[PDB]
Amino acid sequence: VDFKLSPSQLEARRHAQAFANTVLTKASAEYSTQKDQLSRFQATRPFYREAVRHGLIKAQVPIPLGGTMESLVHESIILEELFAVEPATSITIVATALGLMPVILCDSPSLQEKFLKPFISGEGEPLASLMHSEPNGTANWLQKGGPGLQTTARKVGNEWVISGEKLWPSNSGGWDYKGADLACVVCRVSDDPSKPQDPNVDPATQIAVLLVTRETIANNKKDAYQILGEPELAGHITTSGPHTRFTEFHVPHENLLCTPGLKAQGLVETAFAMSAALVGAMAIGTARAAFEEALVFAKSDTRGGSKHIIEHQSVADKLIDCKIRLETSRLLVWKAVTTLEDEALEWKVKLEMAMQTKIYTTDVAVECVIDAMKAVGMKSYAKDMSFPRLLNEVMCYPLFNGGNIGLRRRQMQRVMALEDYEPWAATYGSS
Amino acid sequence: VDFKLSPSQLEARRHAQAFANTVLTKASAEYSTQKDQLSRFQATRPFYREAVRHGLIKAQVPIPLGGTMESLVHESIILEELFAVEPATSITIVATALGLMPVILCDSPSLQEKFLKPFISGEGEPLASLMHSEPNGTANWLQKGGPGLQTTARKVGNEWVISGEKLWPSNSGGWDYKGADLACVVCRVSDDPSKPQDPNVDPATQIAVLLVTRETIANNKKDAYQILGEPELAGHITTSGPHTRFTEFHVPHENLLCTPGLKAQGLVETAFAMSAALVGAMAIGTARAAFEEALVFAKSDTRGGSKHIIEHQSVADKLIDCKIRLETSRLLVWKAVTTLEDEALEWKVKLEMAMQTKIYTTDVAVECVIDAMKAVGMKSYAKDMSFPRLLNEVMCYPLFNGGNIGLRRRQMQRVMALEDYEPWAATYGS
Amino acid sequence: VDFKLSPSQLEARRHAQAFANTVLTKASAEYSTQKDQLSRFQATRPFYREAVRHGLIKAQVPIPLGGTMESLVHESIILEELFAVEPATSITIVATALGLMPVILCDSPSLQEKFLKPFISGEGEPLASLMHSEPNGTANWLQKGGPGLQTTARKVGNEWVISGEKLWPSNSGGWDYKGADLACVVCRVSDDPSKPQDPNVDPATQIAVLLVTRETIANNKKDAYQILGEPELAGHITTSGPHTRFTEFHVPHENLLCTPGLKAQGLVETAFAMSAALVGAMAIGTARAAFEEALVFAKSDTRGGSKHIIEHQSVADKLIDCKIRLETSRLLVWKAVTTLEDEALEWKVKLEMAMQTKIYTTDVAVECVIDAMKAVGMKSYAKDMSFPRLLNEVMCYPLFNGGNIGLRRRQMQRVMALEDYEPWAATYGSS
Amino acid sequence: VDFKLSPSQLEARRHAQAFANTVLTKASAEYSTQKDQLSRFQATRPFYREAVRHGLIKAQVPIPLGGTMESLVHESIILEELFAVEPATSITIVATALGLMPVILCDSPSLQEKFLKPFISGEGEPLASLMHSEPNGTANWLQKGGPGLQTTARKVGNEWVISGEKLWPSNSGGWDYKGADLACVVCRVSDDPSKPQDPNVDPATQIAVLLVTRETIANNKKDAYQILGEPELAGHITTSGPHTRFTEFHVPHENLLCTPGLKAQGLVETAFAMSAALVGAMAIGTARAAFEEALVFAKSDTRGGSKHIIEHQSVADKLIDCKIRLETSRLLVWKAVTTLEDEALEWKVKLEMAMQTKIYTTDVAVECVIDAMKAVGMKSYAKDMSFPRLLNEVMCYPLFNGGNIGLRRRQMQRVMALEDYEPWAATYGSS
Ligand SMILES: Cc1cc2nc3c(=O)[nH]c(=O)nc-3n(C[C@H](O)[C@H](O)[C@H](O)COP(=O)(O)OP(=O)(O)OC[C@H]3O[C@@H](n4cnc5c(N)ncnc54)[C@H](O)[C@@H]3O)c2cc1C
Ligand SMILES: Cc1cc2nc3c(=O)[nH]c(=O)nc-3n(C[C@H](O)[C@H](O)[C@H](O)COP(=O)(O)OP(=O)(O)OC[C@H]3O[C@@H](n4cnc5c(N)ncnc54)[C@H](O)[C@@H]3O)c2cc1C
Ligand SMILES: Cc1cc2nc3c(=O)[nH]c(=O)nc-3n(C[C@H](O)[C@H](O)[C@H](O)COP(=O)(O)OP(=O)(O)OC[C@H]3O[C@@H](n4cnc5c(N)ncnc54)[C@H](O)[C@@H]3O)c2cc1C
Ligand SMILES: Cc1cc2nc3c(=O)[nH]c(=O)nc-3n(C[C@H](O)[C@H](O)[C@H](O)COP(=O)(O)OP(=O)(O)OC[C@H]3O[C@@H](n4cnc5c(N)ncnc54)[C@H](O)[C@@H]3O)c2cc1C
Ligand SMILES: CCCCCCCC[N+](=O)[O-]
Ligand SMILES: CCCCCCCC[N+](=O)[O-]
Ligand SMILES: CCCCCCCC[N+](=O)[O-]
Ligand SMILES: CCCCCCCC[N+](=O)[O-]
Repeated sequence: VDFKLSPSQLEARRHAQAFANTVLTKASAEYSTQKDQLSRFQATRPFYREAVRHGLIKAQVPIPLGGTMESLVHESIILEELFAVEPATSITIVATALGLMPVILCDSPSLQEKFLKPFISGEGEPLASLMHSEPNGTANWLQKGGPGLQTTARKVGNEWVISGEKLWPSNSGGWDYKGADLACVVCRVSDDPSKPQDPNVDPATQIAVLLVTRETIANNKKDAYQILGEPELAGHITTSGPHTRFTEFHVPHENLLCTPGLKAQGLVETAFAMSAALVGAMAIGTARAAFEEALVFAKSDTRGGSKHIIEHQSVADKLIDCKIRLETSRLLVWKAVTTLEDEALEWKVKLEMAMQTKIYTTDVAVECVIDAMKAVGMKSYAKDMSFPRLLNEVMCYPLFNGGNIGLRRRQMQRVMALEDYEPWAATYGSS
Repeated sequence: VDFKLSPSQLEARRHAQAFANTVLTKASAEYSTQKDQLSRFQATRPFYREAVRHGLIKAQVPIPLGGTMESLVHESIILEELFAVEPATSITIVATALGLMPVILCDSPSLQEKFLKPFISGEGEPLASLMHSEPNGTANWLQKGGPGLQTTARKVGNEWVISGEKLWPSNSGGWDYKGADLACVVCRVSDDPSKPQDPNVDPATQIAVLLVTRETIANNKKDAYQILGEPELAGHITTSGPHTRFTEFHVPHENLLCTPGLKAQGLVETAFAMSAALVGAMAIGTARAAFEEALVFAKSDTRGGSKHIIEHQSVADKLIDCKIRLETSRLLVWKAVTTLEDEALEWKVKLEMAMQTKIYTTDVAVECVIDAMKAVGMKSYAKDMSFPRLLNEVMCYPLFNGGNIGLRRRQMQRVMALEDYEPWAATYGS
Repeated sequence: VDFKLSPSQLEARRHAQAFANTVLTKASAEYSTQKDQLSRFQATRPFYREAVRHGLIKAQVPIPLGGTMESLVHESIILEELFAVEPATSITIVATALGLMPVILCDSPSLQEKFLKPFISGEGEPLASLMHSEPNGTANWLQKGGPGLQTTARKVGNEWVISGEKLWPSNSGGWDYKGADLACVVCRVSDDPSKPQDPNVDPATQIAVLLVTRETIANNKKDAYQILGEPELAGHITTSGPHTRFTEFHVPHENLLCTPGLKAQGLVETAFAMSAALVGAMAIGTARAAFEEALVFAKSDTRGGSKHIIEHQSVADKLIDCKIRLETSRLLVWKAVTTLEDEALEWKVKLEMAMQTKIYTTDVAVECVIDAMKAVGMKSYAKDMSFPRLLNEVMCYPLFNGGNIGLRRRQMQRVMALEDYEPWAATYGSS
Repeated sequence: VDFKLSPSQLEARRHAQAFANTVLTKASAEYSTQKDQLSRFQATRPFYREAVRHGLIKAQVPIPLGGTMESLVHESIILEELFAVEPATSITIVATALGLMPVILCDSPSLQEKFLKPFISGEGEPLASLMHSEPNGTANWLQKGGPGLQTTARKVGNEWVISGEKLWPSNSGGWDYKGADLACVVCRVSDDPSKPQDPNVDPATQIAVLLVTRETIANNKKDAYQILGEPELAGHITTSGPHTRFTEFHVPHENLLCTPGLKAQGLVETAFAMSAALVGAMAIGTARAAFEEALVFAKSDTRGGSKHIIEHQSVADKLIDCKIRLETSRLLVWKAVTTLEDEALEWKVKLEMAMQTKIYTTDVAVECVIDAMKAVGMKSYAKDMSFPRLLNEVMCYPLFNGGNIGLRRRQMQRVMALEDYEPWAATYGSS
């Protein structure tokens, strides 16, 4: 067992830090003057253009598929550096990565070649989005006997027709509400959308993923695809994740990701399990920013006392708990991503590890930011420090990419409940 | 022992709710539109005028002093209802209350009568501020051997001269940056403001409090009193609590609140012990708003499943924890304000109770808001729900009115370490 | 609103402390040398004898019913003082009190006068036990479609015939395994115990309570009532709560507490809601003992340093935390018992307050003891301090009298789910 | 960065598992009959003999020094498996390992050759003990202006003379109160024990360590070395860490382990740093046994309901939390021991990492046992399940090997305060 970083892992960090410091620090001056979510998002376009130019979008795609991703650990390192400085743009990169993943994970080389092309070219500002979440919620999308996804699709001739609404998926409307360059739309197959999901059929068998592009949207009537709204968010105020309605929206059969059913569900689950693990690096980044700002402050400020405040046990106890939370978090993220990369391991073992990671890292980052604020004191409450921004941004993490209470805990629970569950298979191997 | 509310307590509640619902709900339409902290504060003025007109400033001053305060439990009830709806303006009322406290608590009838008069008139929009906080911090303001307060005062003939900077005291500059109608400025006495506090004298023996009005400022050179900035805050975005510089600022000796020393410090400490307990009510208001919003949501929303999410044990667990936090918090605040009004109890028993209250209620209010969000899920993160506002507002409480880590835990620790510490005196008698 | 204590409340406290300090402090010398649970229990009899003699058992019975209980706050004060010194015998007093509660709460004057008489007499060592808990568990006893209680009762002629097993009910076998002076035995009515509970009938409608005395047992075959074992507990090692098997045990119809059904369930629910509130006083006593020991230590010991350890912020932080938990706990207990006594409030309002109290005070008492131990340090771990006893005793409280996880949180959840739930009705009145 | 275990790492786990299951499981039948701490400890002698015969003592010594230790990760894995089954004897191995450490670490191959010899032999039952802890505490042993250690040494001719008392150090009196085969006695150098430590001297400059063997004790008057008592412990009831008084105790100057002062303190610090990282493996073992018993129960018991209790969200939530705590803990220990082995890192980096690990793993192991108990419910409180023993055992860990509050948190606090503190040095390398 080994924790040493390769020169390429160290270079990835250096590269990521430099990008964050020289480019991402300039974003605030641009987006701060904009007075709604979309305007703020549009104001980050030149930074994502720079991200593309720096090869960061290409680094979201595995090398066998023509990308530049060296490993998930490299990716983890990069995301922590980006998020420790500025989630603006950084969030758009990971959202794109997630949007690309169903394609990256499917086993069709020609679909891959076709749809990944703009993302590996190193040019423009191509956006991807995994359009799963809905206005009515999704924690119970797989519940047998429940309503299921409210976005449904039916086959009509050589075409699929999408009806319903998505809400939350980052990048989904593109820069201009004419659509992301690639959206993966998750639907429940239904021949009559006005009829409830058949309670005698397993919801996972009815799942389909349809690839929707700018061209797809252009080939539809204008009111077949509409942005109804854009949520004003507590934090991550420069991201876009609109309320989209599909009305009789036509998609060619060649844009179906795979045969509807368990294989389509498996592509979604795999992608959200990859993300579950990697989201820990975003949480670490945000919390580390908090911990470091508090650490620096505590080692150079006496707060009208005679000694630096890090010398008070109560202040140091906070910084200690923060440090422990960040250290355990990163270890768990690195464990999770290498587990996911281990071909000798069963899915359920990878999934369990990925759920734990999401749950821990995201809950604990919140505590870390709040403890840092408490240690710094009143000064952390004003926007000449970064804590107000960090507080709002860190609270996204336990809620997003499938919230801990409704989704991640439940997925983990289902695995632990399995008769052949091996708690330590990822550590000591399978018996 | 009894928990039943009297007719006037129930009516105090009815009256605070009605004012919050009919008046305070309209404030956001005005302030949200504004560009910066000061202008948001200014957009709040008509709502403070309505508060005055509803007798809510008069209710901050005891009846013997010509006010209408019925009791601290009434006060707790009012603050909870107010903050459960809208901290804007509500914050201004309680900051005024605090600014009034050292005058209320001194026993100089001529001073009370002179300086409390605008606040009991039921007219205008008079503001008070207790100016204690500084740019360099105040958690160590009484540390023997430390530099102490950096706002100092010196006697020159029949007046006092203030040299230094305050930061954070709410209302301190008034509506227009020409001053609160009354400010109590806490200074360290120093003959020479360049000489470091004498390491051999107890800092508490050097505390003075000087009363400063808009008239006091007007009678000084323009540059004697400078507003240098206005913090942009995470939450409570409509409050003013500027950065103020006093440079050779002249104050009549008759505006000195009491004799410098333990008595002046004792006034500040008592003022802040009373606020310590009452901020619990503010915390409960905010946390209660989160809990009730989450509860209604969980009882009416299935999140695309077959049952309301309250039926999921993990959701219910969060709401149970929120409910428990709120219920224990309110009990402790009422216990505290009740303990503070008990003439039979000695100061350290009251102070300890008050410290306990600020610490518990403010820490636990934050967990309550976050657990409420986690229960609601993704939808709590967007501004068409209250939670984004509540999250930012609730984090103020463990940090402000003397933060828990540096101030309140240290005050409490000092009491507990005394030889004659009686942990259960407030309950089981001395 | 008022927190001042009356002379009789202050006297109740003085009396309980005096008894604890002069009688109960002597119990350790006697049970410490016994070899098993039952012997330690039996070694306790003289102290229970003294408790009776001191009026403490009579004080478990309301004044209208011939007892001397002045109120539930009085009760709370007393229990805190007892458990702050020695849970031995104290636990026997409270278990009896629970045993007496379904009789206390029925509205049959002749039954009360009859069955409560030994307990109001001021003489003997009479024990009572509410026999609810079962080897298979009881968290799901009212689950529709479940197996229900495995102790069943059927009517045969003019008597009832109990079949099944109880586990845990304190005092149930009495001092000598010939039975408690009064045992309230909760059964599920079933005509054929070898057939499963009907999944179409609400389990609450089938609940019966049969009073079983030492005479009832004497009038049965010796093998119809068997003590099969006595659990060795981590703490409260002087209590007896045996494994009891009923095999065709005949009970007179005049021993039926009420018509089987929702009234019988209601009596059990009300008994356990009252205990749920009062058990908080037990938790507070135990954790107060931990806190006071730690506090006296911190104020008198420098641990090889220059100053008393209370001067260290981290130690003080623990004690502060202990203090807050104790203070909030006792307030909540007083709130809850006063709520239970308020004739103007709906039951669900009383139930909810009672559940909250049990959940909070019991969970928080565990943290309090543990934090006290951490503050004292290594010395807390040896049996020449109270802590090792306190640790084992405190861990009982979240688990017993309806565990928090399986029972109390589920009872509270059910009330919160109701359409007419008023969160603050106990504070601000109902609408 | 790699987490894969080698065949030798897998073999060490199998081996340790086989040992715990075939040998350690039998220990309880012997020690449970004994009536005091020392008797129980002596009853474990046959099992320590077996441990020597399995080469487990030899494996506490590095290969360069003639032992069989393969790595610190090997050692972590072994201690986890041992403590998961039975901390009796397992504690004695680990106490001996700590005892040997200052010798293992010193600059003297001749001292190493001489004193380690009986431990690498593979026969008998040799015990080591690092004797640092005292009746008055040690958290402030290095405080300038404080009384310092109360076990003191003066040089008298060509011998050293020990005056003072020790309390807590495991194995110190050996099997028979005639001494551990090897004991490293940590002393404060004081020409006159009657005089207070000089407030002008850095206490660290006055530290000496004297090796004391059974021979050393035999060459002294009966009352120069006396056992005043043996603490009765809450858990780990089969260890010995007695109260020891040295009255004019003579020790040859050749037995002086190194030059008194910063170098001697260095060896003690380094030894306790290593134990700090490795006690997490003990804590994990105990918590893991709690988690696994609770998991198996949750997956096979319905508690009188229609489904296994793991299906209840609240129960699963407890198991999830336990799992997360165990996973993050193990990762941290492996990171800590690997960091300790890294020759390229500054000492303070290794020290901070070891402190982190001790604090986190030990605090979180207690939470993990208590959660497992809450999930199982009332059943967990009786001694026919492991929990009562585990609860008592787990509470040792935050308190022992330098309690978290007094020692480990302050050692970490000192590191973080240093101008050149590098929080991420153990991960991302030093600047
Ligand atoms: C910055 C950002 C980026 C985003 N990017 C994307 C994206 O790229 N793609 C995408 O599809 N979405 C995206 N979203 C949404 C995100 O993935 C959310 O996690 C998702 O909407 C699910 O929300 P939820 O977990 O609260 O589930 P919900 O269904 O909304 O449930 C809400 C709450 O209900 C309760 N609950 C419901 N069911 C249960 C149950 N069975 N058991 C216990 N509790 C239950 C829980 O408390 C849960 O938290 C994004 C959101 C944000 C803020
Ligand atoms: C909305 C609002 C209204 C306000 N109104 C007023 C007002 O009306 N009047 C007024 O005077 N002020 C006011 N303030 C300020 C408020 O009272 C702050 O609590 C006050 O500034 C003290 O801050 P602090 O506790 O963080 O101490 P600081 O001295 O600023 O110290 C900050 C941190 O340093 C650490 N620290 C410093 N010393 C120690 C120590 N000895 N031991 C352990 N840790 C230590 C702690 O972690 C502490 O949290 C207001 C602030 C806000 C946001
Ligand atoms: C099973 C077992 C095995 C053991 N084996 C050994 C062994 O092999 N060798 C050995 O030397 N000892 C051994 N001991 C002792 C063990 O290492 C203890 O941790 C050690 O005695 C120090 O205890 P302590 O941390 O509680 O410090 P103490 O000095 O006893 O301090 C007690 C408490 O005071 C407070 N405190 C004191 N000073 C400060 C401070 N400056 N700042 C903040 N808080 C403070 C803290 O709350 C602390 O927990 C063993 C004990 C047990 C139970
Ligand atoms: C000192 C002492 C005195 C006692 N006195 C009495 C007495 O006087 N009378 C008496 O009847 N008993 C008595 N008992 C038992 C006590 O009342 C227990 O709390 C009771 O047995 C119920 O146990 P439980 O809550 O763990 O439920 P169980 O049915 O044993 O279930 C245990 C666990 O399973 C899980 N679980 C089961 N169902 C659910 C669910 N639906 N939802 C979520 N989780 C679930 C929970 O994690 C729960 O903790 C005593 C015990 C002790 C130690
Ligand atoms: C690298 C994968 C990280 C995905 C983060 C984007 C958030 C999507 N979401 O909230 O579901
Ligand atoms: C009733 C008193 C409430 C306290 C006023 C809040 C601002 C004061 N402060 O933060 O120091
Ligand atoms: C009145 C207080 C009742 C406590 C009885 C003792 C335990 C009962 N129980 O665990 O169910
Ligand atoms: C290498 C393992 C070290 C653990 C030694 C046992 C207790 C030591 N202690 O308490 O300091």
